[PDB]
Amino acid sequence: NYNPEEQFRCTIIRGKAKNMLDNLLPAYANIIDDICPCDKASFVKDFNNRLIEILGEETTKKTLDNHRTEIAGKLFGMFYEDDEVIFPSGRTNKYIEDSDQPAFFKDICFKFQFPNGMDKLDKVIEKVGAKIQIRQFPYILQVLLTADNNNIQLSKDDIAYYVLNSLQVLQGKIKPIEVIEKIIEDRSNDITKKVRHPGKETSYSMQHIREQLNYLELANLIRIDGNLVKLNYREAENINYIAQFWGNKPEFNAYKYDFTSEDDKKSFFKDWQQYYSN
DNA sequence: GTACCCGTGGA
DNA sequence: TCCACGGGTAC
Repeated sequence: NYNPEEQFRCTIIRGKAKNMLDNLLPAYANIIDDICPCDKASFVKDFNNRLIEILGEETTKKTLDNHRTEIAGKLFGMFYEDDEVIFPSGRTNKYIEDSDQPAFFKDICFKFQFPNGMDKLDKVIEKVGAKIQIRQFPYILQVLLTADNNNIQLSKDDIAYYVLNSLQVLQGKIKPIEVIEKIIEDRSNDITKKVRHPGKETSYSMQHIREQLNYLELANLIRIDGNLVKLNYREAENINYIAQFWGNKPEFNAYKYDFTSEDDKKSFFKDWQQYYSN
């Protein structure tokens, strides 16, 4: 009954800090911790002017704004806003104190879900319209554990097509054992699947899938060896704990908000930030 | 008519 | 075949 042919492009925010993460992530945190608490007006100027010193003088304001709202704001959840006052988030405060970067992204993986409050309301509607609800990273880990238990190795393409771009999987309809069995079957029929969209480049189809795996790698839970995806068994204790929630519905219920309203539409993005950043 | 979305291109 | 600037787009 599990049919991977039903595909759905479910994206996360495009990354901007993978290359120089060891500088940018401390930069993000230290900038936020220093200038906050403060109103939104002061935050915009103070953040960008301090950040421009790291990214460069030739950096456009739009790029600086994008770093602030997409990465430090939404994807990493390093701050939040309450009554026009921007505070450093709980994840930032912990990172400031222990400097634990794997635990920073381990927390990101444990709480990341579909749908979420990172997307525009436009894309959120399509997420909720397709009855999408999943904790993908617990699911990814459980799939990897099941793969090893069946003596097979998964690639990035296997993860892409059969999990992170599979509609039924993203709806929480499919058990990981069903996915693995389907993969073993396709291989016996000499079938290799890939995520590709006609008239689009690899970035459109794969960048958000690769980068999702990147953060799982930064959490030190897996390793990307060429084209293969392997668990870090030195962190097996954390792998098994997180993997438990593969069949658990998202802890943040995005199916209780009316997006025809503006009361819920405003609280939706506020409540997500509270859940994700704290 | 901002703010994530994503085309584009260096690497 | 990553990865991120900054224009593209719909709140």
